[PDB]
Amino acid sequence: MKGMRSNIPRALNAGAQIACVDNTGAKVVEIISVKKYRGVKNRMPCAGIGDMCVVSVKKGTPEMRKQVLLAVVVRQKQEFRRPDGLHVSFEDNAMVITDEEGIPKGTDIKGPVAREVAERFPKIGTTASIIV
Amino acid sequence: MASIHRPKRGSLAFSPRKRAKSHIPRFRAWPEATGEPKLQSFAGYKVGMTHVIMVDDTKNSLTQGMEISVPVTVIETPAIRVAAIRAYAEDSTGEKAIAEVWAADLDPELKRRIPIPAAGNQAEALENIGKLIEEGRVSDVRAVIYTLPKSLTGVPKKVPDIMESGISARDLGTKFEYSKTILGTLVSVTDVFKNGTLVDTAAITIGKGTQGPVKRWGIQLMKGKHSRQGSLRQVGTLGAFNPSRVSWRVPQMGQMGYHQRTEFNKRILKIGSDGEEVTPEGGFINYGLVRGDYILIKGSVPGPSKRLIRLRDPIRAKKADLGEPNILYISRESKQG
Amino acid sequence: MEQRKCYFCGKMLEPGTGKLYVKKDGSTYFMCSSKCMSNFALGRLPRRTEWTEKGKIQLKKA
RNA sequence: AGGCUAAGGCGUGUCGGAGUAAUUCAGUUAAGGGAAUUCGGCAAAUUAGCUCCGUAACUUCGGGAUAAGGAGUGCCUGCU
RNA sequence: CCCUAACUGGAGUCCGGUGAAGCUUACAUUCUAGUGCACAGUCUAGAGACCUCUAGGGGGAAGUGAAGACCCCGUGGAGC
RNA sequence: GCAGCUUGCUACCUCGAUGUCGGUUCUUUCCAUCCUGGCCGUGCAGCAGCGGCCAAGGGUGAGGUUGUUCGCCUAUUAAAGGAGAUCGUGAGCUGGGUUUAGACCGUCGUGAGACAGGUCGGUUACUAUCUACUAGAGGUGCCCGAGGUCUGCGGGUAAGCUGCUUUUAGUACGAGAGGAACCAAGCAGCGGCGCCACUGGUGUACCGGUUGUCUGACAAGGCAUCGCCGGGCAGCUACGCGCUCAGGAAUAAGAGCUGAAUGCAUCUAAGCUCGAACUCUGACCUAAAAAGAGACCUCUUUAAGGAUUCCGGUAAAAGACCGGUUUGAUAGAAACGGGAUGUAAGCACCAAGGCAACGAGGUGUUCAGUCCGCGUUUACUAACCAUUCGUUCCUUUCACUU
Ligand SMILES: [K+]
Ligand SMILES: [Mg+2]
Ligand SMILES: [Mg+2]
Ligand SMILES: [Mg+2]
Ligand SMILES: [Zn+2]
Repeated sequence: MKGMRSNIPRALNAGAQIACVDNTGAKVVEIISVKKYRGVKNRMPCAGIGDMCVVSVKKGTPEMRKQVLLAVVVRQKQEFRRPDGLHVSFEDNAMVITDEEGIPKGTDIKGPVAREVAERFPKIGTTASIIV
Repeated sequence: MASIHRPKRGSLAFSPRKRAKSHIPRFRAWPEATGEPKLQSFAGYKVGMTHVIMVDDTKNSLTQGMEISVPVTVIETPAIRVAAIRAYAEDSTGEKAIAEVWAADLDPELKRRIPIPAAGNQAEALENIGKLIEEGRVSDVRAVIYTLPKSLTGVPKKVPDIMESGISARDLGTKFEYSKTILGTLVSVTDVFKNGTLVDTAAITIGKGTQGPVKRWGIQLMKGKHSRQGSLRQVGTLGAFNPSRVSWRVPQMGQMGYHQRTEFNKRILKIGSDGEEVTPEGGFINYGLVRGDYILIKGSVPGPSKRLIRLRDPIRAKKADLGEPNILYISRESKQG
Repeated sequence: MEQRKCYFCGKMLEPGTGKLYVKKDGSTYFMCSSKCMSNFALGRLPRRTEWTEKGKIQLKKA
C-alpha cells in the first residue's frame, strides 16, 4: 500500500476484539488475520492504524454476526509518532468495515479517525466527521 | 518430521564475537578518489544525542518540504594533526610499508602514546619517498594522524589516538604532493567533510561484558510451562546426536558489545564551531559540555559517549548530491528532565 | 513549527517531544511529559494541582 | 487470624567477606493485545471484610444462596 | 502467549576459612570417511592441532546410577 | 531402475538397560524445487495457466479439532515444499499418548484373570573427569630491547531476502471483456547490526499521600512485600530510534557467433559472445601462533619502556581493557546550573460545631521543604610514599672496584 508519513506500532494482534465504529450493524469484531502481513514463527498477526484486517463480527446484528469481513483500524491506544516528533494516542481502539479497496460499508463514523488512515483511505476520511 | 521454519538467531557475519583488539576502529577498505586531494577519514569523540527540527530536503520522500524532527548524534571534532606520511609497496603478497617520514614538530602529549620522533630527516626522508615513487616502488601513500583530546573536557584522556588515513587523489604524484602539503599541519573536519554529505562511522560499540544467548543472539525464552522448569534463558539444545559436537553456529554466552562496527550512509547535518549551539541545559549527562568544533550526524552512531568515532567518506553510498540541510531548531533542552 | 501548550501544567511543548491525547469525543489534549499525562489520567484537575499554571491561577484568585 | 508491640527468650533455625558477569531459586512491576499459549487457563492474575438492596433455572420443598447483580464504608464536630 | 524488559532478596561469580562423594584397565588436543560383531578419540587414509588456566550451557564419550522389571528360555519359584 | 524417507522380511550388534511417541527449543544437511532467480516448449494473443530444464542463496508463517505423527478445516500469504541428522535433540524441556501397580464399561472366560476396545488416575535421578564448542586470561615459540602503525596467509557472512502501492499504463496485446513488461519512486514484512534525542516499561535512588501499630503527644522515625497507593531523574531496555546498495568477474540450464568432421548445413568437435536469488570479487567482522611464525618507522640498550601501589571508568565474572596522577579536574566535598516530587515544620487567621476544652481540615508564610548513583566552577581533601622488571644468582665460570 501507499506509505503513511507516521510510524504506527502494530498494536493489535489476532484475537483482539475491537469496537466497530460505523453504522453497518457490527458492534465488536475480532481480528482473524491482517492483510498484507507475512509474519514469522510464533508471532501473531499484528495490526496498527491504517492496516486492513479480516475480522469476525462477534457482536452486532444477527445478519452481521459470525460473518468474515474486512475492517480498517482507525484508532489505537498505542502511541505512534508523527513526522515532527509528536506522539499521538487515542482513548480506545476502533475499526470500520470496508472492502478490499478500502471503501467503508457504513456511511458515518462516530468518533475521530487518525489522519493517517484518512490519507491512505480517502473515503474513510470523507466519511468521518472529524479527523484528528 | 514436518518442520516449522525460523531464520537463524542472530548473524554469523560478526563471528567470533570477541572483544575488539583496540579501542580505535581500523578501516579495512578505502573508497575511490572523486575530486581534489584530501584526507578520506577523520576522528572525533562521541558526546551524546539530541534532535533537530529540519525541513525534509530528501528527494522523493513523503514528508519532503515539511518540518520533521530528526535525532542526531553530536560528535566533537577538534583538529587532528597529520603526524607522518607512509608509503606502501604492492607486490604479490599485498601491500608493505616501505617508507615513513614524521613531521618535525609534534605535540608534547604524543609522548603519552609513543616516544616522540626527533626533528631529524624530513627533507631527505621526503626525497627518499619521492625517489621511491619515481622508480615505481610505491603503490600509494597514507597519512598518519592523531587526535588531541586534551582540548576536550568530557573526554578525560590527554593521550592521542593514532591511526592511518587514506588520501583521495587522482594520481600517486598528486597524493604525494598533497600529503607533503598537509604534513605536520592541523586539519579541521571542514577540510575533510562537507555539510549535508554521507559518511561511514566506525567505533567500538558499547561493551556489555559476558551476556547470555537470549541477549547476545536473541534466542527465544522457554515458553508456558517450560518457563518455570529450570531452563528459562538457556538454549533448547546444543546439538543433535550426530555430529557429536556443539557447532560454532549454536548461540552461546560470551562477550557482548565492545566490537568494531561500521555504519554506512550517516548524513552530516551540521558542522559547528560554537559548542554552546548544541550543549543542553545542565550539560550532556556524564559528559559535560561541548567546547570546540563539533559535527551533527543524523541518527545513531556505534559506541557510547567519549568513544573515538572514525569518520570516512562513504564506501557504498547510493544517493547523489543531497544538499545543505535547513536546520530550523536544535534542541538544547535538558537531557536530564 | 506548531506551538503547543501542555493541557495540564500549561508549559509549552518543546518541538520534537511531547504527546497528543485524543478522547472519544474528539477532544485533544497536549501533554508535555509522562507526568502530566499520568496526572490527567488519575482524574486530577489542573486547577487543584499547585505546581501547574492553572493551579497557580486558582490560588492567585485570592 | 494476620500485622505491630510487652514480658520472657534470643542475634546459634552456628561460616564469613566482596558487591561484578551469564545462569539460577523465590518475589515486585510491566505499554498495546487478552488464552492467540497449552494436551488442558497448568501457573499467575481477578474477586475478597461488614451493612443494606436484590437474587434465576431446578428442587427430594429442606435447598439452590454469599446464587447472580447493585449501593455504601475514612476522618472530624454535635448528637439520638 | 505475541516478546520480552527492568528491578528486589538468596545462590552463582571473586576472596578467607572449613571440607566430602559418585563414573576410573590404560592412553588421550581432535575432525572426516572407511573399516571392523554392520553405531571408532585410539584401527586405516586423510584433515587439523603450540601449551596452561578461568568462566559457561550440556553436543559426544552408544556419559553415570541399577547382573532389563518388556520378550524368550529354566523339566527355577510364589500366590491365586 | 534409483532412494531407503512406508510397511514388511531377516536375527548381524545391544537384554551386568544405547531411556519410548508426539510436540517444543536450537543447529545443520539433502534436492526429487512450494515460493523467490534464470530458461525452453505450448493445443503460449495479453492476463493467467500447463509441461519441462537449471538453481538449495533466502523464505516456507498464524490458528480450530485431535496426544498425535498423518490428515481435515479456517483466514492470511510470494509460497505457506518434502525428507535426513540414534524415526537429530528427556546428563535440554514437556508428559497429552503408549508401557506397571487402582478402578469402571463392553466383550471373552466356570474361574482366577484377559482384550491388539474405550475410560478416569498415576514419582521424569546425577555436584561434568575427558572431549567439543562459546567467550575471557597466563605463558612459551617467532624476535636486537621496547613501543606504535600497518599488511593479510587465512576464517566467517544472508547482511540482506521478499511483498504491496505509484509510475510506465488502462498503454502493448486483444473483436471485446480483460490487461502486461524495462526503467523509476515510496512504503511494508521478515532478517541483521547498532543506538537512547523522542515515546513506553522498569526504576526496592528519591519525593509525596495514606492504613494498622510501636517509640508518651507534636515533630521525626521503625515495622507490615518498597506496608500499600501516586509520581519519577539517571541507568538499562523495546513497544522507541538509526543504518542495512550495488557494480564487476566467471559460470549452470539455455540462447547465439564462427566452424569442420560430413564441399552444404550444424551453438560444438576445437574456438568465441552472452547468460541465474548460485560461485568469486566487492562491502562488513575477525585475522602475526601465517613454523615462509611478517612489513615499516620511532625510541633506547643499565636505557627506552612495562608492571605493581595510587585516583578512577568509555571496560569489566576472575584476569584483561581504557584513563588520570600536582607540569593535575581522576574521584569526592562545597556552592551553583540542570532535574525529581508537590508546597515542609513552626507560626498566624479561618474552620462544621461545641458554654468551654477542643476541632478533621482550609489559607498565607511557600513553586516551599526534602532529594539527585548528572554537569559546571573549584586543588579544599585524596591521586602521596613507594616497590618491581628491563641482570640467569652466588661468584672473581669476572669487562670489573676495596
Ligand atoms: K530440518
Ligand atoms: Mg556469602
Ligand atoms: Mg528343558
Ligand atoms: Mg541429549
Ligand atoms: Zn505538562
